[PDB]
Amino acid sequence: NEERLLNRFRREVMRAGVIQECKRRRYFENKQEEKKRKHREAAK
Amino acid sequence: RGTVEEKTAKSDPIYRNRLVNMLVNRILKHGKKSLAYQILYRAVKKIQQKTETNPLSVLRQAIRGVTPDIAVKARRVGGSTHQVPIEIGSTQGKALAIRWLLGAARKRPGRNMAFKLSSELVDAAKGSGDAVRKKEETHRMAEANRAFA
Amino acid sequence: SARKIPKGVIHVQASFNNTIVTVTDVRGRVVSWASAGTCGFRGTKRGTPFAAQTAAGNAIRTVVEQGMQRAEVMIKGPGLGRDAALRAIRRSGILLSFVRDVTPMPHNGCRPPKKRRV
Amino acid sequence: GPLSSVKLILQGRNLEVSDNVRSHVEDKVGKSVAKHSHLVREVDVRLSARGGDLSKGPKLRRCEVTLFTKRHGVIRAEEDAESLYSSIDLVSSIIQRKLRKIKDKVSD
RNA sequence: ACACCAACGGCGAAAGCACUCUGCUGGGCCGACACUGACACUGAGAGACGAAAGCUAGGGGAGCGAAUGGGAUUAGAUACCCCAGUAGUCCUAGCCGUAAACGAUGGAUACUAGGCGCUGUGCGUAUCGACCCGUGCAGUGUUGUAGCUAACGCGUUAAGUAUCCCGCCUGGGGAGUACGUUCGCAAGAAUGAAACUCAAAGGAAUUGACGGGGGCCCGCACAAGCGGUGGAGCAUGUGGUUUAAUUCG
Repeated sequence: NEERLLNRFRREVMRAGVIQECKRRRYFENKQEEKKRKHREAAK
Repeated sequence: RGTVEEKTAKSDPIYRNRLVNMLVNRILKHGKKSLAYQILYRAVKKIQQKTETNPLSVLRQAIRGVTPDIAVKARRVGGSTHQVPIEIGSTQGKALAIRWLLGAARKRPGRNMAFKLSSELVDAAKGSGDAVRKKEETHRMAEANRAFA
Repeated sequence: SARKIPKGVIHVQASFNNTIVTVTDVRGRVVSWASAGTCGFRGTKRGTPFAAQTAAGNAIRTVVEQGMQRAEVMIKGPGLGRDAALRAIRRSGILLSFVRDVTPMPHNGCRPPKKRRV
Repeated sequence: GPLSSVKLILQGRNLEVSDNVRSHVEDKVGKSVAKHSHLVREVDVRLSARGGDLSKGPKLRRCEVTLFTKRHGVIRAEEDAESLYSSIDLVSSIIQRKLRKIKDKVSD
């Protein structure tokens, strides 16, 4: 072992940010366009 | 503002030491530099009378036991006040060391400032008195909150 | 005692405000658990990476009656308690085979509750 | 400020002050900052009057209220109205918003 | 209830519609002349559908969660926070017919630069087979000429140029209220005034100020020190009180 962290590095493949997303309420296209517009532009 | 121009620090008047000159500037109260000079060298001539080592050795060995490595800086994030500890530098620990040493040396009564600074100085040299206890109570508070960062 | 086999799973319930470091065998009988509320301090302090480090250390320091070589860790959930816990287990340095995540990834099951507005 | 409150200090310029004036001051100011729980240090209420039949200019009654509070700064409000009573009620309203600005800004 | 797929994507007249599969069935688009020969457009009144919440009847009820109840913050908290939590949420059969039901843009036809796209099909190139290039159309998007516009902007999907058809508007309150009538199990929906009163009510843009909106940078501004005031005594100044005056500023 060495102090390298590939679980965090691999973790951003399918981020735990789908769990900070799912704590608060099911809300419609205003905040899904805010979160998924900022997310469709974060990957481009 | 950016920074302070680097530093100029001279050594001791009669021993050529940059620490003891720092201590004679810290015992100075309003310009009476010959009197603070007198108090420090009567404390050294007192420390030759108590034990029989170098006063640099008992002084530096004393202030090693006063200097902390970490202290509490009550910082803020988002309006929330964490008591997070941040590792203090070296010469900062010198200034704090002779700070607590000197102010605590201005409490132990009975006799003139040579005996007062001598007594709290050897109490720093033996882990007793009040300056090293002040090191502990400022040291066991930053130890108590390591759950911040 | 226990079955006395030095391989066994470790689960880390890293909550949003807590951590739980439990350790159990292959069948699932727990041999020890120790959380941030277990190791002393409690309140807003628990659930920080120092609580993950101390809770993991006081969790797996008591398996020295076993002395488990082949470790494998199965963490769960979001929070600030993951990376300090893995640095704690790698600090104990026992034969960590693979860490893994077993977090519940729902497929739009239940409605999560109201947004906070604070 | 009858009891327990901030220390009241009046100023009367061009104005002979009466019972109803400073009574209306401590009751309107003091009893509208009576639901406070504030240890404000000092209230300076400076209550001057001017003009109309007194001198040149329209009839004016002008009050300034200043609070030297511990709680995030000092505040002052000057209003100028047709009567003393409308002045002091109006400054009473302004200082209600300024103190709710202070208390409400202490949050989290 | 249906993660990734999910796309500034496809379909529907709108509302809406996404786990997959099957069945019945609507609608769109494209080609050949294969047929009829103006059968077209709009639409008063009318009829249908019509998110969510609501109501009748019966199921069902995990999560979430009005009301409610407790805890907290708070001067106070019927609120934001937290813990329980009922109607409701889902389904069957209905009623209700309103939404920022928004593209804040009724529908239809004809005509008027381009660039960059996407979706569906069609032709030719290229290979002979997936590509790939141009294109013929239809639809969807983004910058944009002309022109229009008070401006912002819109711009072949016009807010352009014209033609047709229907609706609605004529200052702001009063007021989507009053009264009447129809509909509705009720909740209410629709139709819809006036008395009186005001000289404004509004739109777009600009300049400032302000923000418990950002970004950047100084200042003994905070932080780090050092020394004080506030405690005591006195000197002095002011306010108040008193006095014939305690001059006035």
